[PDB]
Amino acid sequence: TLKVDVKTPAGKTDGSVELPAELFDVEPNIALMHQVVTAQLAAKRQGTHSTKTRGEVSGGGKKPYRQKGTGRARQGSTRAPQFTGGGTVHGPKPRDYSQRTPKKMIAAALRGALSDRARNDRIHAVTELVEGQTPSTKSAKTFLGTLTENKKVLVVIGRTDEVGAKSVRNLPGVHVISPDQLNTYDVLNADDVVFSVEALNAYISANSK
Amino acid sequence: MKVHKGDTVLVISGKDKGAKGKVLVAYPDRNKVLVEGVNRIKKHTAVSGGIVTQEAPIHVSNVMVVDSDGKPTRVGYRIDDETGKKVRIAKTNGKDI
RNA sequence: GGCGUCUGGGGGGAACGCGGGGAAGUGAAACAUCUCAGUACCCGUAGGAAGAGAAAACAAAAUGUGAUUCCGUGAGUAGUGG
RNA sequence: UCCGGCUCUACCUGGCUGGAGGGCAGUGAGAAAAUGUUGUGGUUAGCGGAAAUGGCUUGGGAUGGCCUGCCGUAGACGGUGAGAGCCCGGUACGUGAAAACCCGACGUCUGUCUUGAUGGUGUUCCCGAGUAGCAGCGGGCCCGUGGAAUCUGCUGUGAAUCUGCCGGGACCACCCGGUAAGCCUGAAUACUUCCCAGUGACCGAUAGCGGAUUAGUACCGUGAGGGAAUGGUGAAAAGUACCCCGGGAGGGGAGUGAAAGAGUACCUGAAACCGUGCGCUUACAAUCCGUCAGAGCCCUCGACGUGUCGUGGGGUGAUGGCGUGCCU
Repeated sequence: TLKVDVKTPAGKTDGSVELPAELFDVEPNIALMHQVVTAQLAAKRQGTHSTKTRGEVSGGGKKPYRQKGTGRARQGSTRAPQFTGGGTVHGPKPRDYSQRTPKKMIAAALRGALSDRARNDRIHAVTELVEGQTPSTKSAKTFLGTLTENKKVLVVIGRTDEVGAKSVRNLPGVHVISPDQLNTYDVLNADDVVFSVEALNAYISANSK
Repeated sequence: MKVHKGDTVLVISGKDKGAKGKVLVAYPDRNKVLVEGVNRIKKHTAVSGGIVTQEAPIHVSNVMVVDSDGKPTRVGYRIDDETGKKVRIAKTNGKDI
């Protein structure tokens, strides 16, 4: 159990959270994380790429000249693969790259990725990013700089939290993600994880039950 | 294009940076203006011949309209609800340009 | 049948629908049954979708389901086949 | 609810229909044609939109490097003389409809129930006809006629109306399900000629559409039809004024340009192919055109004198030895 010190924009510590040993203390498995993060990237890649084969090129339906007597090579169309302008013989076709990864494999990847952050003291929890009902990224930038000095950070913010989300959007390295949509690739890509107190409890309660 | 014919502009970037001039023509299609006394070319004119010196157009992104005070200024707009007009306003001092 | 008068049709369109007609190269290491295939093509027709639809249905002794259509399974199984 | 006239006629009893309160629905499959009012509801034009002329250095040019500020609900993407959140178009975020069209909503309007419903008893009539069923020849169902059910086409034959009829894979009996030969029905579903906004571990001029350029154009064919090739000067045209040779083309001075090894035959400019200059070699010689030795000449790098060696490098090679292309 890791005790995460909760902070506030005013700089006053509020309380503490207890990260479960199940979720935040798994031994990282590099071979398992690599398979998972490759699976998400493959699902990101859209297979919109195609070329017209010898059959789908416009024309070339007639034997251009006789079989015998001409003195040139035997040719069966004006669009065969060897021609200029002919079809593409083994070309790319539009295909989907998403692959089916078992639920237990995917979940265990996230636990390993999160457990790694907890060990090195990168997981932070914050009650709220800014003063309510008024977005202001100058305040959010000052807060985030106080917490972590690293270039990249990931902010887990509840879906209904809009002043926080719309405040830290514009920042260069900051990525914001809903606690339900937490995934391996995003977690590993971050130097830190800046949870929201309502989000951190929601994530913990979702799995621990 | 926020810069009209007859305005006084300040050159921002180019070999003539810092020079002041008055706009002669505008080419809103290609976002270029011709400004008095900047970007002088040496043209070989054959008629009788001459080597003349005119002004080639400046891309409007490279000029800034001088404020009535005398400072370069981005132009903003105020909506006059009386006549529905849209008057160009200097950003620096808020006065009409 | 002839008049006079009112309203309609006629032609076009890339794909999708529905109802008809319907091959051969090909596989069978030949070939006629069979496959290719009710595919290609042709015909008549609409619509923004069409077709189907309110049990003369499944079911198997369970006091079960309860119009049609469309996905996933059942299943490349029960079967069928010079 | 009330009233009236009919139930041959008038009179007291049971029904039919019209006209006035009350509900109930409506552009629908359940009937149809309209008519107004409204809705910051939508579509078809747009408008606003924060922050550096910052200093120093390289430069033709700063958007490059270093150092300071500033905005950020805006650090999406393009452009501007080279990598721009603060120069421009914009983005985040807001605002905008006279008129037309589309969605709703409230009413005029339309139709229907109230002359009507609720629950009980024992019999006759009705419940879709040349249909169902059967037979002959076919189609199609996992099922190629097989023991061949259900569905269906053509030719004959041709029934019942509820203890009726049809299905429960020939058929028969029992049980079970259903009530054919009448008709409408939205949602779940397929598509993209076209229009709007986007995306790409897609192509980048022999690729991608056949078509970045006269494109189904040129051209071929009587006709159906077949069907190409051609993108890049520069930041700006500032596209070379003027003089000289020349009929011109073309060129040489001089100029623009950062560059003319950017001059409208224009970015970069390879190979085949074609020359010009220089060094070595070759006109007594049998040569898959090389290879291993190798005299001479020429160039180069060192140390030592005039030129002479060296853990040297290059180019040519007189002469000797060996030697029968590559792929199928």
